[PDB]
Amino acid sequence: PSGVEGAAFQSRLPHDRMTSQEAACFPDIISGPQQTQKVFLFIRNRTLQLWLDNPKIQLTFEATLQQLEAPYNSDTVLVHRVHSYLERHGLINFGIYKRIKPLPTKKTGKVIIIGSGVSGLAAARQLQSFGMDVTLLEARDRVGGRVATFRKGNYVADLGAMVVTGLGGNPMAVVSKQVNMELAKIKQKCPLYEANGQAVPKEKDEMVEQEFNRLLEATSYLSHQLDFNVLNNKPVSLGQALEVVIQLQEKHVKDEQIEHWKKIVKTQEELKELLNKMVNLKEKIKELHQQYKEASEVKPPRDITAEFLVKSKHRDLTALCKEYDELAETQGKLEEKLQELEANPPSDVYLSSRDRQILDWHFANLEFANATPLSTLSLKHWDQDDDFEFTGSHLTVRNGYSCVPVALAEGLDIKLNTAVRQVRYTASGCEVIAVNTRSTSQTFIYKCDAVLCTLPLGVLKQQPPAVQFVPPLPEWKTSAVQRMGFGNLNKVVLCFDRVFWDPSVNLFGHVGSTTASRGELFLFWNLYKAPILLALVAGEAAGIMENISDDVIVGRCLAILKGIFGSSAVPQPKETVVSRWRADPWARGSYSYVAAGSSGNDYDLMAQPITPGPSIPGAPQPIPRLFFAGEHTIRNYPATVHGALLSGLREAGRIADQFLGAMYTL
Amino acid sequence: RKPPKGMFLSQEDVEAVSANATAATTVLRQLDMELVSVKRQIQNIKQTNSALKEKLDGGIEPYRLPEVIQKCNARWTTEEQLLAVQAIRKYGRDFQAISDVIGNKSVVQVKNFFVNYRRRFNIDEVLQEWEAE
Ligand SMILES: CNC(=O)c1cccc([C@@H]2C[C@@H](O)N3c4cc(C)c(C)cc4N(C[C@H](O)[C@H](O)[C@H](O)COP(=O)(O)OP(=O)(O)OC[C@H]4O[C@@H](n5cnc6c(N)ncnc65)[C@H](O)[C@@H]4O)C4=NC(=O)NC(=O)[C@@]423)c1
Repeated sequence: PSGVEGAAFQSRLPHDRMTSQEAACFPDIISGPQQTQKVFLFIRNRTLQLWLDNPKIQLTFEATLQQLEAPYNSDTVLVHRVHSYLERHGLINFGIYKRIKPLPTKKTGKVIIIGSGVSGLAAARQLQSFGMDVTLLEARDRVGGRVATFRKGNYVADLGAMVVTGLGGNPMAVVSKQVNMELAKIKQKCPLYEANGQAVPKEKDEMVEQEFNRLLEATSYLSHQLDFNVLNNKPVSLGQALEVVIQLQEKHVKDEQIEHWKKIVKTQEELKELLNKMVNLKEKIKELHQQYKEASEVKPPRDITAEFLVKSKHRDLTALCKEYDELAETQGKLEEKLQELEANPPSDVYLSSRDRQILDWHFANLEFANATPLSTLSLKHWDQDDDFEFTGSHLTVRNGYSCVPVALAEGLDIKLNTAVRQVRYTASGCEVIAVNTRSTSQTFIYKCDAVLCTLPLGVLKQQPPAVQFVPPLPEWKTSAVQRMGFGNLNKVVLCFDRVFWDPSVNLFGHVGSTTASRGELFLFWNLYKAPILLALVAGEAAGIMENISDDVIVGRCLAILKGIFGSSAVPQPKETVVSRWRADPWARGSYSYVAAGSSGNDYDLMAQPITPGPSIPGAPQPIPRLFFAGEHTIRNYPATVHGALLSGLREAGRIADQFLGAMYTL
Repeated sequence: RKPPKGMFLSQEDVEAVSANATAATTVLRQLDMELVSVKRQIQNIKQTNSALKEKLDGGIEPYRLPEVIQKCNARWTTEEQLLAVQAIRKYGRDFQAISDVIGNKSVVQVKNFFVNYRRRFNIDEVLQEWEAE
């Protein structure tokens, strides 16, 4: 898309109607004349354009109204309302921009942010640019959260996020112009390789892949056309549904074989009935021949009865000689039909043991994407976010994806090695209680008007609690926490002194010898300048490989790589890092997933702020005090960095609206 | 609205495979049995019709008789008259067989015969005798 229309698209907005959120801030415009709605939309899209076309400098309201033209620039309050809405909700002037207007000398309100992950950092930068006083409490000794980046010498490798999923509508596109990121396209050629060590033949890869895709559609068919979404009073998972599809294909193969051979019998028996007709007829022809022959033995001249008897047997015998010939055509007409049927038999199996092992790789890829075994994904909803997919190639970050959070942190009050243990929220304000991670005896108390929790979902899930809420979180919130899924997914970074793989493939696969280990070291990435390969542990393997030491894991990697490249092209690696995200107490997983029994609505429950009760009974209903953000809180873009970032941008706006007022709704 | 091509899924099918914890292997393992019994039933009858082909060695070539290529005449010698009355007694109204016995008369003058010589050869009575057979 191009024009002002491309700016709406690159900001996840329809150009030609107003969102629910604009309806809320501009209820006059929506309910008003169709022509006024159209003027608004152009002002929005044009302002979005002006920001997108240059996101290294603030877009001031004055600068905005000057590039605008009549009749659009006739109304200055509409323009000032639109620009302020866009500014407030992080559609313009987000990220790292140079400030035309230096920020107010003195601040308003005080916000504590728990976590300096991308979602935390994006809120902190927004709030601080809205004139608030912001402090971030971070348990780690570094920013970035689940954006971790290994650095030693010129070796560089991401242990957390590493992929940017396409710049078509992605806010990371803006961030890329802002922070220099060496973004490198991912070539989607992935050569698979068997446990034997040899490549998969190109005909086989394409069969199995396409069956994988067809199997997925079939589950969708089961889900949306046959309402097969509950079984035995429990919600059906994706993996359940896949088995049931596979079994029905296996069944339908057997049904075809039975129906085939059942034709062979039904003609072998129609033959049998024909041959018993031809025995019992040949034995009549034996007998008439003898009789005709004897009757021919009586010498002429014959009385007429004896002549009749020769001529009669002769007719009778040629008659039976014709039935036997007609039957011998019908015998001929069944013999080739049996040959034809026997030589066009249906398919022997649905999938060979080798086939199902390569299919298991594609299931490991899918378990990778969703960071969980397919027996936990909800069949109905696991893909509820596919409609908001960004356009374009996926990408990697050659220089390390930590460069983004490290950049966002510039200018911000961040307390590292500061672990929150209790969050207290009352009608008059909040106090957050943190210890020092190095020495836990040292205790800190932070008082503030509002808390922005960006605690990972795996932490909020922890029993017994890592963080205590006072008062406890309401049931509607803790139940969403239990229902959602927090997955797991680990990486092995392999640091070599020389490239020994194909430099022209970014990624290649290893097929597992069994289903249970389908995720165990199933895929490898060549994304970096230095000789680094990077290997994934997905599915049920992810949680189990965490009780296995580094050397044993690096062993299995070298083993698998020897079989690919020969036992003498693989050096011992110079540096080795193995991630354990489920073990990490500030993560307790890798990212969220739509569990069976859950749904996208839980993601909206996770985003609703908390309003404490009144201090004095009968005192007026207070302000909301406890706010939530992070990847587990954004329905349409869960479990990603761009989604984390977007959730920070939205809480900053919601908090500012609450504590600075929103003058743009009149 | 419809499953992918090459995918078979039926409301009927899914309940039978999901009805218990083993209903999948159960449904599948009847059909391995139903397949193996039909297979052994094939090799059975494949061997019984093997036997019956051997009982038919040589067909009926020795028992065949050469074709009687005989121009069709029209007059009725007393001989072919008496052959007629005997065929009527053996064949009812199958006038093809009767035209084959006598040889030199076609199926129409057999019909004609049934009527011209009907009184004198007393064909009515002969046919009743044939009916009792
Ligand atoms: C359905 N999924 C897809 O569709 C999808 C689509 C495309 C690509 C991806 C990939 C998958 C992977 O390949 N990669 C990835 C890899 C790993 C290993 C991991 C672990 C993650 C990813 N993420 C996700 C991304 O990493 C994350 O979702 C955001 O980063 C989250 O950020 P945030 O919510 O801020 O949480 P943090 O956890 O960061 O911050 C919290 C802060 O709280 C601190 N803290 C805790 N406790 C306390 C306390 N008590 N006191 C004080 N502080 C405390 C803590 O210390 C931290 O600082 C991926 N996403 C990508 O986009 N690209 C990728 O590349 C991908 C998946």
